[PDB]
Formats: sequence, C-alpha cells, structure tokens
Amino acid sequence: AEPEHDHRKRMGLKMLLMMGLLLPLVYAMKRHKWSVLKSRKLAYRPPK
Amino acid sequence: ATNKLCQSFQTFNICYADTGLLGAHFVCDHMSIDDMMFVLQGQWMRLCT
Amino acid sequence: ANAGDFGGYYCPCHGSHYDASGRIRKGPAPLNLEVPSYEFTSDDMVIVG
Amino acid sequence: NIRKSHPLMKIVNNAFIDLPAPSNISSWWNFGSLLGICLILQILTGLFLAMHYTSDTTTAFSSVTHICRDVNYGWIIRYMHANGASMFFICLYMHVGRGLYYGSYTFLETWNIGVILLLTVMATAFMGYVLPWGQMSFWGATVITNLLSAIPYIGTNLVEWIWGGFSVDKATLTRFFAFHFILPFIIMAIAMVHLLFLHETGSNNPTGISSDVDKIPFHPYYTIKDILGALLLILALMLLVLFAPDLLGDPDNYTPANPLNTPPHIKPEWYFLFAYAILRSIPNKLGGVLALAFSILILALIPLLHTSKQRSMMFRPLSQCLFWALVADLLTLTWIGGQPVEHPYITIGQLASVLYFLLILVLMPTAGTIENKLLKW
Amino acid sequence: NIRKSHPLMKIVNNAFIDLPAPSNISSWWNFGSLLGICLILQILTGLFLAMHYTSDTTTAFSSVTHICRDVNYGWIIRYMHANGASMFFICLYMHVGRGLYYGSYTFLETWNIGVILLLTVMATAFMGYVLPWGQMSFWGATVITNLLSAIPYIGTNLVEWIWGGFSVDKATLTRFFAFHFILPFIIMAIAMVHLLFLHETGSNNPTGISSDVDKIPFHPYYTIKDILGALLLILALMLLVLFAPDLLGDP
Amino acid sequence: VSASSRWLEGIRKWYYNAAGFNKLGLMRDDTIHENDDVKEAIRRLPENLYNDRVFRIKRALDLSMRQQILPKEQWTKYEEDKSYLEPYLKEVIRERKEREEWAKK
Amino acid sequence: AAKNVVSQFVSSMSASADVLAMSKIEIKLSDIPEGKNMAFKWRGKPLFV
Amino acid sequence: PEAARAANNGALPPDLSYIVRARHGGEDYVFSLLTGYCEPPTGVSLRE
Amino acid sequence: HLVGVCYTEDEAKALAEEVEVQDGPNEDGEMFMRPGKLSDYFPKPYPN
Amino acid sequence: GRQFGHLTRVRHVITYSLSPFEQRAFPHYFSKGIPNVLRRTRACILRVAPPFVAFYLVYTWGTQEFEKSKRKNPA
Amino acid sequence: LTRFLGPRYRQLARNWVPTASLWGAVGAVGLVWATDWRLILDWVPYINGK
Ligand SMILES: CCCCCCCCCCCCCCCC(=O)OC[C@H](COP(=O)(O)OCCN)OC(=O)CCCCCCCCCCCCCCC
Ligand SMILES: CCCCCCCCCCCCCCCCCC(=O)OC[C@H](COP(=O)(O)OCCN)OC(=O)CCCCCCCCCCCCC
Ligand code: HEM
Ligand code: HEM
Ligand code: HEM
Ligand code: HEM
Ligand SMILES: CCCCCC(=O)OC[C@H](COP(=O)([O-])OCCN)OC(=O)CCCCC
Ligand SMILES: CSC1=N[C@@](C)(c2ccccc2)C(=O)N1Nc1ccccc1
Ligand SMILES: [Cl-]
Ligand SMILES: [Cl-]
Repeated sequence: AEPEHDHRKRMGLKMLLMMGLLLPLVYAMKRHKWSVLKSRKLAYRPPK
Repeated sequence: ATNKLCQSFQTFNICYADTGLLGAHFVCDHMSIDDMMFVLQGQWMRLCT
Repeated sequence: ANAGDFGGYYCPCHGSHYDASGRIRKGPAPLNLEVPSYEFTSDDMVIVG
Repeated sequence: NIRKSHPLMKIVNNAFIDLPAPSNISSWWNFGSLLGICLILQILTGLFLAMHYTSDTTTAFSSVTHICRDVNYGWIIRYMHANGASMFFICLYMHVGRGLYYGSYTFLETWNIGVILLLTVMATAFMGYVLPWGQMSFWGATVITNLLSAIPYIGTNLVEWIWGGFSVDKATLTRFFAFHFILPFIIMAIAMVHLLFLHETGSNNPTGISSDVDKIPFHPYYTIKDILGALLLILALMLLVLFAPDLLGDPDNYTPANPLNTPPHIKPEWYFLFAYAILRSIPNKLGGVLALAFSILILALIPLLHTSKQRSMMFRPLSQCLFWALVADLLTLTWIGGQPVEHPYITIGQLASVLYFLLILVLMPTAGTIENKLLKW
Repeated sequence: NIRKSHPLMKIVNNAFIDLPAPSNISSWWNFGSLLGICLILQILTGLFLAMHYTSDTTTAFSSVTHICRDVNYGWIIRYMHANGASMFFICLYMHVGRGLYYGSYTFLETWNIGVILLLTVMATAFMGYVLPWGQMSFWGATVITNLLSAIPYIGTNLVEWIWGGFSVDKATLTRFFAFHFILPFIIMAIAMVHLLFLHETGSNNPTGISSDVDKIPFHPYYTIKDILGALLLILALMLLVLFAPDLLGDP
Repeated sequence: VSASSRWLEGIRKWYYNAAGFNKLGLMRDDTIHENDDVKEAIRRLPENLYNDRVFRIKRALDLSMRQQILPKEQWTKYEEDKSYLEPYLKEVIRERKEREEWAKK
Repeated sequence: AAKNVVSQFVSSMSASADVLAMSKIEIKLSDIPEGKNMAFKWRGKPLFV
Repeated sequence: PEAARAANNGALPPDLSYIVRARHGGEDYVFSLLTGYCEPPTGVSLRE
Repeated sequence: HLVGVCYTEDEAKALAEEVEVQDGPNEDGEMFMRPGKLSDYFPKPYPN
Repeated sequence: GRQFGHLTRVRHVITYSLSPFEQRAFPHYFSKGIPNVLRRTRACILRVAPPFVAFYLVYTWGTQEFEKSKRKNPA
Repeated sequence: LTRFLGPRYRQLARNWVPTASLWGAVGAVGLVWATDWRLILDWVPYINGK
C-alpha cells in the first residue's frame, strides 16, 4: 500500500535537519534587519 | 539641476585627530529626498568601482 | 434495507426512516421514495420502464 | 532610478518594495502572502499531477495510483497537492479570523471580494476531491450536488443539468476536472483585485488606529518576515507530507467509487465539517440548505453589524470573549460534523448551530453597544 | 464622476473609453481586438470541449468522435475551436504585417513581447493539434519534437525528457493536454502586458507621423468599428464552420 | 451625588483598566475609529492637541510592535482622560444632521 | 443570435445521446423469496425490489 | 467480481493492493482480524 | 443513430434484434449472448 | 496607492536609531523575553481560555454519553 | 439610516416609480424569452407553435 514508506522517512529526516538549521538562521536575518526598529528611541519636543 | 532634486548640496571631509566625518549634505523638497539619496549613493558606489 | 424504526429502510447519511412501502415518516427527506412505471407480464417476470 | 519609472516594475515597486506598511502588524498579517504561496504550490503540484492523471471513471482511480507508484517523485507531488489544499484552508481561516478580531472588514471592497475568494476556493477543493474517484469522492460529490434539488421549481433541472445525466457519473468527472483546472487561475485574478483594492488604503494593524504617523517600507522589513513565515509554512506542509500523509485523508477514499452502496458514516474533510454540521442541524431539506448558505454568506453582512466606536477588539474585552466563544463554537460544530447523526451529537449540533448565528447576529453587535456606553460615548 | 475614480473602472476607462486614439487608423488596426476575441473564443469553445474530452491514446480519438456525434451541439463547438485557431493565425499574420508596413515595431517593448505572443500561440496550437490523436497529429508531433535532437550534446536528452519515454506516446498526450490547457491563460496575461506597454505611447497610424494634434476618444468611434470588425470575424469563422469545416483540415 | 452612581463609575473605571489602551499611554479619543466625521474633528484640532495626539499614537504603535507596555506609573489614569475630541466631533455631527434635515425638505 | 449561442452551449452540458439510451432491465422474479429486499442496477442508480 | 462472489459463497474478497490504507487501523486491524477468530459468544448463531 | 433519420424507432429496434451481441457478467460471472438493442454499436466482424 | 511624503503631518518628533551591524539581534532573549511572554499570556488568558474549556467539557460529556448510549440495558 | 424618509425622498420615489416598473418588464419578459418559459408563453397568441 505504501512502497514509498522508507524513502519518505529518509527525506523526512533530511527535512527536519535542514529546518533545524534554516529556521534559526532565517529568524536571525529577520531579527538582524528589524533591530534598527526594535531598539529605536523616540522623543517629543514641542515648542513652548 | 535637470530634474530639480535639491536646492543645494555639498560634499565634505571634516577632519579630527585620528577620525573625521566624510560625506555630503543637501537641501530639498519633501518629495525629492529619496531621489537625492539614490543619486548620491550611486556616485559613491560608481567611484568605488 | 430492513433497518430503521419502521422496519423498512433507513438512510445513515442524515437519518431518514422509511417504512415497508417506501413512504417517508421521519427525517429531513421531504418525499416518499420514487416508484417507476412498470408492469407485470407473466408470473416469474417483470419489466421496469 | 529605473525601479520607479519602468511601467512594469512600477507596479511591482508600489506593491512589494516601497509600499508603506504599518510598523506593528503581527504574525496574523503573514497569512496573506502564505495564501499566495499556497496558491502557487497548488498550481505547480496541481499542474505536474495533470500531466499523468486521466479523467474517466475506468482509470481515474488507477491513474492516481500510477502517480504514487510509477512516476518519479509523483507520490510526493500528490501529497503536497492534497496537504497543500488543507494548508490553504488553515491560512484561509486564520486570514478571516484576523479580519474579524482586528476589524479589517471595514475595507468593504477588499472584504466583500474576500468572501468571493473563499467561495471559489471551496468550489475548487470540492471539484479536486472528486477527481481521484474514491468512495468519499463519489458520495461526497452526491450529497453536495443534490443541495440544488432543494431549490423550489427549478431544483431537479439544475442538478441533472450539472450532472449531464441522472447521477454523478463519467460526464461529471470530466467537467469537474475541467473546472478544477481553470478555477485556480480565476482565483489568482481575483486575488490581484484583492490587492488592488487593499493598496487603495493600506493595511490595518493590531490597534485599529491609523498608522500614517509611523510607517515603514515593506522591503526589507516584511519581505523577510514573509520569508520566515513561508519557511514555517513549508515546515507545516512537509511534516504532513513526509510523516503523516493520511492523517487528514479518509481511508474510504482508497476504494474505487461504487454507485450502489454508501459507507455507514461519511465525513467531509476537516475544513468543511463545521458547515456540514449546520446543514444536518435542521430536519428540513430546503431549511438545511439555506442554513448552510447563510453559514458562509454571513461574512458579507459583518460590516453592517459593526457597532463599536473602536475598530479592533484589542481594547474591547467583552468582544474578545464573544469572539473566542465563536472559535470554540466553530470548533464544536467541526466535532459534530465529524460524528454520526446520533444522540447526543444531534442536540449538541443544534445548540452550537444556534450559538454560531446567535453570536454574529445578536450577542456581538449588542456587546459593542454596551462597551461604547461603558466608555461614555 | 465615478467612471474616472473607482480604482477598477479607472483602468477600464483609460483603455477602452476615454483613451486617446488616432483619428485615421484603418481596418489594419482592427486585428488587435480580433486577436482578443479569437482568444476568448478559443477559451470558451476550448473549455466546453475539455468537459467531454479524455486524455489517453485508447479513447482520445474516440472522445472527440463522442463530441461530434453524441453531445448536444459539440460538433459545432469543435469546429469553432478548430477553425477559430486558424482565424487566430490569420489575425496574427495581418497584425504583424500591419506592424512591418507601417513601422509599428519602433515600439520596442510592445513589439518584442509581441514576438513572444507569436511563439506561445504556435506552441499552443501545436499542442492542441496533437490531442485528437490522428495520423497527422502523431507524426506531425514526431517531426517537431525531434527538432530538439539536433542540439549538440544535449539533444537526445531533451527529447526523451520531453517525451517521457523513447517516442511520442501516452505520456506525451497527457502532458501536452495539460500544457494546451494552461498556455492560453499565460497568453492572456502577456496580452495584458502587450496593452500596458502600448498605452505608454498610444497607437501608430497609417502615416507614421505623430497624431497628437488630432486624437479622438476610443469610445464611441473605435468601439463601434471593433464591433463591425468582429461581426466580419464571426462571418469568416461561421462560413468555415457551417459550409466548409474540413477545408483546412487534412483527411 | 449618591453611592449607587459611584460604583457605576467603579465598573467604568474597571472596564477602562481592562480595555488597556491606557497601558500604551493612550486616551479614549485616540482610539476612535476614523470616519468622515472623525477625520473632520481631527482636522479642526488646534496645533497642540493635534501634535500631542500624533505622538501618543506613534508611541503606542512603537510599543505595540515590541508587544510591550509602559510602566504602571505612566499609564493614562481614568481620572485624567481628557475627552479632547468629542466637543469638536459633536459639532461635526450636529452640522451633518442639519444638512440631512435640509436634504429632505 | 446570443440566445441560440448560449442555448447551444448550455445544452452541451446536458446529458449526451448515449446517456439517454440506457436500456431497461429484466428481473427473474423466482430469485427473491418473501421478506427480502434485493438491489439491482438500472440507469446507474440502485433498483430496490 | 461476479465470478468471485460465486466462488466465495456470495462474498467478494477485496483487492489487497491498498487494504491497509482503506480500513481504519491498518496492519493493527488486519493483524488483529487474522489472529482474532474465536467461538461465537452465547446467543449469537451465524448462518451457515 | 438511425432513429428519425431513415427508420422509425420500432423499425430500428427490430433491426437491432436481428443480430446477437455479447453482454454480462451475470450473477455467476459468465459472459453470454442476447439480441441487440438500440444502444449497441454495430457488431464488429472481427475481434481485432 | 499611497506614497511616502504624502501620508500625514508630524511635528516635533525625534527618532534615534542604531545600525543593525552595531547591535545584537538577540539581546536578552531569555532574560527579558520570558517575563514578557508571561505578562502577555496572563493579560489575555481569561478572555481566551473559558470558551475552549467550555468546549472541552461538552466534548468529553458528549462522547462519554454516545460511547455508552449504545450499551445494552437488562430491560 | 433614516436620512432617506421625508418630503423630498418620497417625491423622488414617485418620480422613478414608472421607470423601475418598466425595467421589471424588461427583466421579466427577458427571463421568459431566454429560458423559453412555456407556462407564460401559451396565452400570448402568435408564438404558440413548435
Ligand atoms: C519547474 C520547477 C517547479 C518546482 C516547484 C516547487 C514547489 C515548492 C515546494 C517546496 C517543497 C520543500 C522541499 C521538499 C523536497 C524534499 O523533501 O527534499 C528532500 C531532499 C532529499 O532527497 P533524496 O534523499 O531523495 O535525494 C538526495 C539527493 N542528493 O532533501 C531535503 O530534505 C531538502 C529539503 C530541506 C527543507 C525544506 C526547506 C524549504 C526551502 C525553500 C525552497 C523552495 C524552492 C522553490 C523553487 C520553485
Ligand atoms: C469558518 C471556519 C471554521 C473552521 C474551524 C477551525 C477550528 C478552530 C481551532 C482553534 C485554533 C486557534 C488558534 C490559536 C489562537 C491564539 C491567540 C492568542 O494567543 O492571543 C490572543 C490575541 C490577543 O492579542 P491583542 O491583539 O489583543 O494585543 C496583544 C498585546 N500584546 O488575539 C488575537 O491574536 C486573535 C486574532 C485572530 C485569531 C484567528 C483564529 C480564528 C479561526 C477561525 C475563525 C472563523 C470565523 C468565521
Ligand atoms: C485566495 C484567497 C486570498 C488571498 C490570496 C488573500 C491575500 C491577501 C493579502 C496578501 C492581504 C494583505 C496582507 C495581509 O493582510 O496578510 C490580504 C488582506 C486582506 N484580506 Fe485577503 N486573501 C484571500 C482571501 C480573503 C478572504 C477569504 C477574506 C475575508 C473573508 C479576505 C479579506 C481580507 C481583508 C479584510 C484584508 C485586509 C487586512 C488588513 O490589511 O488588515 N481575503 N489578503
Ligand atoms: C487553489 C488551488 C487548488 C486546490 C485547493 C486544489 C485541491 C485539490 C484537492 C483537495 C485534491 C484531492 C487530492 C486527493 O484527494 O488525492 C486535488 C486533486 C487534483 N488536483 Fe487540485 N487543487 C488546486 C489546483 C489545481 C490545479 C491548478 C491543477 C491542474 C492544473 C490541479 C490538478 C489536480 C489533479 C489532476 C488532481 C487529481 C489527482 C489527485 O487526486 O491527486 N489542482 N486538488
Ligand atoms: C495573442 C497575441 C496578440 C494580441 C492579443 C495582440 C493585441 C494587440 C492590440 C489590441 C493592439 C492595439 C490595437 C491594434 O493595433 O490593433 C496591438 C498592437 C500592437 N501589437 Fe499586438 N497582439 C498580439 C500579438 C502581437 C504580435 C505577434 C506582434 C508582432 C510580432 C505584436 C505587435 C504589436 C505592435 C507593434 C502593436 C502596435 C501597433 C500600433 O499601435 O500601431 N502583437 N496588439
Ligand atoms: C489561443 C488558444 C487556443 C488555440 C489556438 C487552440 C487550438 C486548438 C487546435 C488547433 C486544436 C485541434 C483541433 C482538432 O484538430 O480537432 C485544439 C484542440 C483542443 N483544444 Fe484547443 N486551443 C486553444 C485553447 C484551448 C483551451 C483554453 C482549452 C481548454 C480549457 C482547449 C481545449 C482543447 C481540447 C480539449 C482539444 C481537443 C479536442 C479537439 O481536437 O477538438 N483549447 N485546440
Ligand atoms: C437561473 C437559471 C434558470 C434555468 C432554467 C432552465 O434550465 O430551463 C427550464 C424551464 C423550462 O420551462 P418549462 O415551461 O418547461 O418549465 C419547466 C419546469 N421545471 O425554464 C424556467 O422555468 C425558467 C425559470 C427561471 C427562474 C430564475
Ligand atoms: C466531493 S467529496 C468532498 N469534497 C470536499 C473536499 C469539499 C466539500 C465541500 C466544499 C469543499 C470541499 C469534502 O470535504 N468532501 N467530502 C464530503 C463528504 C461528505 C459530504 C460532502 C463532502
Ligand atoms: Cl488512491
Ligand atoms: Cl475525429
């Protein structure tokens, strides 16, 4: 019923390993660019 | 001048002891800042390469 | 066949009970089961059409 | 600068690069692009399945088998397409829920065609599930098409005219394949009009307050967040493809279609179970069908039911609770829809069915009027 | 005025109603819209054929037969689709000849993608003629696909990779049907980019001289001329469908 | 005036703190949904209220991005929430209703 | 013209000539005792006797 | 299948290519079925 | 296909019954012969 | 569409920003991150949890009844 | 909501009433003619046939 059984699990292992690498690296690229905004500071100086 | 991107700009090389500020400064209408920065950086890159 | 409350026909899809003559009694079904235009020619014989 | 003046790259620029976007849109705003990705995946996996599938009852079941066994890497293409469709409906339901919680429906044009985008996807996945021609495919196709027989006077004519016969048979499977092929391109066209009306105003944001005072360019900030989100979308898909392909699929669909007997209990795919429950909650033919249509067409009249002086529910606790009672209520109707019409699931299915329409039409509109008076305006 | 401000009707307005057009464009400028009509006809007749056609060698020949004999009015749908394809190529060749004689090719972007629109239509009609699976369909498909075997080094690999076998067989007929289904929608997308670049400049005219000094709105002047032209396009098609369906087809 | 209309305020102060826009340093009128009436009222604000409204909203969208809030010391107190916009907004509506009553004469 | 066009196109979706030509059914009646429901095949849909 | 019913007292042995996937429980069901035969409980009398 | 072009329905029915065609399976799994009906295609003279 | 430079009016607001190569992309990820997640869940749990607990109770009761409603009684 | 009930709006209603009832005749007659609705088309004298 499922001749692809073994091959799909071998691929599944490779998919998990690549995701364990790519997810934190892509997460790191997101945080890298966004850090400009996440640490920005604002000040309001109206005339008096 | 052709596209009227600014009223004025000037490059500068401000020197201090073991440091300095190298770049440019300009004055323009509110809808021309992006175009001025594009052309400015494009010339820096073009002279680098 | 031969299921449901009325000992006739039952439909498990949504719960429509029929009797031995195919008449709807309970259920969301609005009409009795359809009968075709048939006739009996001889004893051990029948035509449907 | 050529990015801003080339007539072709101009439209790309104003949509993905220099488009002003709010600075505070959360992960719930990621599902718009994931719908686009899901669509692209269903085009490509769909297209490469259509090069090996045949559209006639004798070998329609066997051609899908032929893909999963004989063609190189067709089994993975096929489960991507099957599970891609389910991921499509996850994203659809998050997309809508985002719009309701944060009040994005006030974009009438964008919202009202969004409803149209929901119906056409359902019509697509419906005509996709028929194609493998298993048992669930056949009788699920039978229950649905007979909904039109409930229309008075012209009912039976529309059904037999759709069928091309007196029941779902060879003629239906062929046209349904033709419809399933062409509809996802119509969807892409309407999704482009979805964006066109959207860009007229820009995005809402978690607060419901105008973000004109604080916008950031879409690139690089939301290009990268949409990538990260897509990488989590691939993760969700591949976990289903490579570790649980038949979790959402029903076993009965692995037996060729038999037009002579049904299974003792039929259940739609998960993404239609809430609506199937509403249908069965009424012991009337035409009543059940109308309650099914209004179950989805209720979205079209949400904007007319907005009573709050605030747009988002972020600052409306009493609406938050009624919103989550709707998710639980919808999660209840999904459970009933997957269960047989028997005691006590029947009466539960009716109470959850009223609670659905009661929340949208009564409790949530008046709940917004209360909290307006609690805030003295 | 809502015709000019609704974001959807704005794009229609600037393309079919208030679009400035030259006052002197002749009947040779009618073939742009007739190509669009031809495309629409090939979509609709094509779609309604795909609801009764089957894509496998055993019954591919028979399913087309099944249309011309058994399905209500399918024989007329089928000859419309067959002769519609030939009308498509008449209009294509007039369209190009107009562009060459009157110099419209100086619109580089419009012209250069027009070339792309020519190739994709040929690729479509090629993969359409294979589907009935007659003798000409099969061996015409054999001669064409073997053109890639002439590429040095990688020739045979591309042919057998296109074929899905060692010759045109069941695997080709299935994918060719899939390609024939999807390409006419790609065409419509590129035809929209055809117009987008066109409207950047507006139309040329029989003289080759700028017509800015004397423009007229597209509506009602060229809406009605495009109708009249289309009515002559239907005439050409229906004469072929209803009085000579096998004149261009090979026995 | 009495003790019954005083716990009425207590539940409105309760709903206020639960609604939680004061946690972002915001005022009730900062959260009104902008329609045509509201956009007019904002247009009519003097420069000081307009500029203050702009910064409070900007400060809140900044916080919302980071999923943060201000210290409790800096929350908007229910007692000090100036309904600065409703006077302008109530006059906008009043003018619109007048037009609507003339439109049916 | 537009009517006949649209008419001929919608009629294409209606059942073809080979769908309305499905013959009728004969049934040997001595096959079935009393109290039993046997199902037959007629026009693709079950035939309960 | 008509010959099959006649050769198997009216019952149809299904094709087994997909049997594990067309029944809930897969090999758990099939393993339990084959090895799970037993005498009928009191009061159940199966036709020959 | 002959009906209403060059023969009546009754004539064309009588014409179909003048030849014998294969049908089945019956309930025993056997193929058998019966007279033609209007829905039958013209008999092939050779199987292949 | 809408462009930068035509959105709205702002006055007297200063923004300080640091380059992304001068700062850390994960600063105090667990030091400040977890306490913020606790505050966020604490602030919303009472609005989200009850309806889904209500669903859980109906779900177990309904199955518990159905799972045994087809059991037999001595009568 | 109730902006549109007063002296002037009931005058507009009565001005466009004769027109809308004619577009209902276009649609109704157009629906009969397109679908070949035989229940109506029997009493009209001339079209009776085929
Ligand atoms: C005309 C072209 C059309 C293509 C359209 C593609 C549609 C998009 C679907 C995306 C599916 C994700 C991967 C599944 C395959 C698999 O699981 O990969 C299995 C192979 C092992 O394979 P093996 O051991 O058999 O051979 C081994 C021979 N050396 O390694 C992997 O684990 C790679 C997967 C890693 C994790 C996925 C990360 C996703 C990143 C985005 C990339 C998307 C590119 C899109 C390009 C169009
Ligand atoms: C019609 C289809 C029916 C099909 C049935 C499907 C089965 C349902 C299964 C339930 C899965 C639920 C997903 C998990 C949701 C967790 C949300 C949460 O953790 O946070 C609540 C959040 C509050 O955050 P604020 O935005 O108010 O402010 C943040 C300040 N730091 O508030 C928000 O984040 C809420 C945003 C919207 C959430 C989307 C979920 C709704 C899905 C279906 C809606 C369909 C309605 C017609
Ligand atoms: C194939 C279907 C769809 C696609 C491709 C799609 C895509 C998108 C995208 C990319 C966005 C902008 C980014 C985002 O907010 O995530 C968006 C926004 C929106 N969509 Fe959809 N969508 C689809 C269906 C729907 C449906 C079913 C609805 C509602 C019933 C809907 C209503 C909305 C609304 C109201 C917005 C504005 C949200 C905001 O900016 O706050 N759309 N859509
Ligand atoms: C939004 C777009 C789409 C969705 C949600 C979708 C969904 C589905 C679903 C749920 C199935 C059932 C799969 C199964 O049960 O095995 C299916 C089958 C199929 N789809 Fe699609 N589809 C989409 C687009 C397409 C396109 C664009 C094509 C072809 C050009 C296509 C071709 C097919 C084919 C040939 C099958 C039958 C093979 C099979 O069952 O795996 N699909 N589709
Ligand atoms: C599916 C294919 C095509 C469609 C639907 C199409 C359609 C159109 C339309 C509507 C116009 C404007 C009206 C007119 O001049 O008739 C036009 C203009 C033009 N087309 Fe095409 N065309 C196609 C293919 C081509 C091809 C094959 C070429 C050249 C090899 C081409 C080159 C041009 C040029 C140069 C113009 C400008 C003519 C002028 O304004 O003087 N196009 N096309
Ligand atoms: C510009 C667009 C198109 C052109 C030029 C075109 C051309 C052709 C041609 C020349 C044939 C051969 C007909 C024959 O020899 O009998 C054909 C067949 C066919 N076409 Fe197309 N076609 C187009 C679009 C489409 C579309 C969009 C579809 C379906 C959605 C389609 C479906 C079919 C089918 C099913 C056949 C086989 C039936 C038959 O041979 O008549 N076509 N096409
Ligand atoms: C919305 C699509 C309508 C499709 C109707 C259809 O296909 O035609 C059937 C009937 C024919 O008229 P009748 O007198 O035979 O009557 C036969 C009765 N079954 O025509 C009608 O009755 C037209 C009714 C239109 C109502 C919206
Ligand atoms: C055509 S069989 C079918 N198509 C699906 C995928 C679908 C139906 C409706 C809308 C979208 C998708 C579905 O759940 N079913 N099953 C099924 C089972 C019982 C009753 C109805 C459908
Ligand atoms: Cl299968
Ligand atoms: Cl032929």
